[PDB]
Amino acid sequence: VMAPRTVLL
Amino acid sequence: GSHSLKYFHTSVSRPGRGEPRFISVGYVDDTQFVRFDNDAASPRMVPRAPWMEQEGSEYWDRETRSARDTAQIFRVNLRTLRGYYNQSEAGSHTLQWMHGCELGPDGRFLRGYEQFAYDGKDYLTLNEDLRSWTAVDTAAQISEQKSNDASEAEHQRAYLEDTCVEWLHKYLEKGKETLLHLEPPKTHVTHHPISDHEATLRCWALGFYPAEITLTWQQDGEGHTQDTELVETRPAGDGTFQKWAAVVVPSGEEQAYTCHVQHEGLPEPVTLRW
Amino acid sequence: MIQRTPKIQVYSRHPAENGKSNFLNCYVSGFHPSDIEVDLLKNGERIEKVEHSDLSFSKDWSFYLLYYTEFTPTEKDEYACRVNHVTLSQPKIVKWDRDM
Repeated sequence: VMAPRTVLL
Repeated sequence: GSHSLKYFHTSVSRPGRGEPRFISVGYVDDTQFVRFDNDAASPRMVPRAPWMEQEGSEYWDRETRSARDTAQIFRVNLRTLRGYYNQSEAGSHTLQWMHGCELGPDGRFLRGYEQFAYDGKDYLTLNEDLRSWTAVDTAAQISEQKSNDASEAEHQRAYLEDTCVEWLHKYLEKGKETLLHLEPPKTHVTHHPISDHEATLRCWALGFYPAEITLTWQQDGEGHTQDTELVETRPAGDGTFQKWAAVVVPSGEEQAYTCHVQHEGLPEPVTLRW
Repeated sequence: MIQRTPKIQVYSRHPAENGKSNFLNCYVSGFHPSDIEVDLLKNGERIEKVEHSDLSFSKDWSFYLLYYTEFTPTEKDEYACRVNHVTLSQPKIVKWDRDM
């Protein structure tokens, strides 16, 4: 699965 | 063997035509099995392999939200970066993100990684320990502190360390056939003479899978190699790859030369002669 | 802002067999940014109904796509790939040579 949350830059 | 579960995300800003393009393609080494394309006629996460067809709504729904959410954060991200670089909103920009986890030949976690790039360049990288980040710009430093104060590496490490490996497992299972099956290279030499006194010999590897392959043109024993042009391995379009190495020889000497081809689907290395 | 120019490779799925049906491929890679124009050509004319794969990139972040179409090699017919990108003064055309 793709990661549950991504980084907010 | 050794395996990896990896995703590639790309967001491209579209000045005139509003909302940026967001694409997302996942892989179980060398094989694409899902993809999300907010542009596609179906802005949903779809299976790209057939062994993935045997997956229930729950999954596709959930992954579709995941992709949608990232596309949303990526659109906020794209704005923030347009800011850090004091950039006109009328130009296009690309935010890319790649992340993956790997298993040891022994079946468990091995290494996991994560990176961001903006307008083609490295921007922020999750470090080896998977507890820190390395910025590349100063803009990136802001993204770096923001990041640490938020504790993103912690989340990322979990995913990367369990979730990712746990599912890689499940995909290997569901892809038993396809994935664990190697396809060796049909092989052959070809002669194409240049001048009155010399020609090109081209060693060919066709239809192999996975894509790692090795081609070498060595002359009778010493296998020193003379400049050999190797085209970039390529896809045939059917799931298999193609590759070829060429060398220039003086007519008459075409036997002095032998091509060795290496590939997992070969019980052993193969030699070819013209 | 980084830009990388596309590498092009025109080639067929199976070895060229005059009269034997096949698949013509234009493989474009190692470019940045991702906006690219790729046309398959048959004797200078743009082949309609071509297809391409899902945009994806590799480790150094450069993009790659495979463009292709079903076709039938002939000794006479001239095939090519025509590519356009910001890094190119003008489109680049590379001729299919069944030998590659």
